[PDB]
Amino acid sequence: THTALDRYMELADRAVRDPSALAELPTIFAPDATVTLRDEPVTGMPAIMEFYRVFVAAVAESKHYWTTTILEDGTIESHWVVAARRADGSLMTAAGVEHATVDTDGLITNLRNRYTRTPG
Amino acid sequence: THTALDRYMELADRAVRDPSALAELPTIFAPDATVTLRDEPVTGMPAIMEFYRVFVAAVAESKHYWTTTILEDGTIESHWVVAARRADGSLMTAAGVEHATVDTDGLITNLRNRYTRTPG
Ligand SMILES: CC(C)=CCC[C@@]1(C)Oc2ccc(C(=O)O)cc2C[C@@H]1O
Ligand SMILES: CC(C)=CCC[C@@]1(C)Oc2ccc(C(=O)O)cc2C[C@@H]1O
Repeated sequence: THTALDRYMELADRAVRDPSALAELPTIFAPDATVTLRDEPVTGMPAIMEFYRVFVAAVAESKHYWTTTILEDGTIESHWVVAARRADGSLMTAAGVEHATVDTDGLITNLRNRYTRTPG
Repeated sequence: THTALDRYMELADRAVRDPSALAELPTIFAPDATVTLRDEPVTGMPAIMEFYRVFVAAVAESKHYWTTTILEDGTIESHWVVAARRADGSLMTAAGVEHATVDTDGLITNLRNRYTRTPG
């Protein structure tokens, strides 16, 4: 599928290679969207772009796999996995589920993640 | 580095895409090598080829990252991570450390893995 959450997942690995790919974020998130990956919310495009710049700077190379469903209420859910080499040379894996609220244009207004395998 | 263990790790993902890449295994393992990935040893080229054929059949797509060191005694050690989509559509991650004995030609005579993150 190619929902905004799919487009977001696709971006993840691309932006690690090429961080200027993050200029695509306004085609994924509504402006004034809120994102909570672990514990802290980040709201609005400027803060969202900087949070993801910082995020992808800490990663040397990554690969994500995911599966996406649209729930009863129109919420989008994606189960995902990652493997990566961090910028410090350490290796990591993680796995989780992301839940997105979308607006009538299909862009994400609220993104939440819960880990089923914490990054390690 | 490009030890035989590196070439083994590099083959992993290529063979999931194209299983005929496993004809490269005789350039990685000594004939009569032993491999123990989890609990059961597989010995010799014919058995090793078949074990890996079955292994990569259960995987739709994967990505490994690894780091390799040559220990004091000449044993090769690689820390690795993987993310993958399995042939049943399930997602997985795992992480471990592989230790290889090599022979004088540099081919692996004995390969052993110990998971630090079991497949899940
Ligand atoms: C940078 C971007 C556009 C998307 C990130 C996707 C995403 C699934 O990837 C990771 C990777 C590691 C980690 C980690 O915590 O190291 C967390 C996530 C959740 C993110 O939403
Ligand atoms: C097929 C081949 C040539 C190499 C496999 C490498 C390797 C690191 O990859 C996995 C992946 C999953 C798993 C798993 O158990 O699902 C185990 C391993 C150990 C293997 O040695």
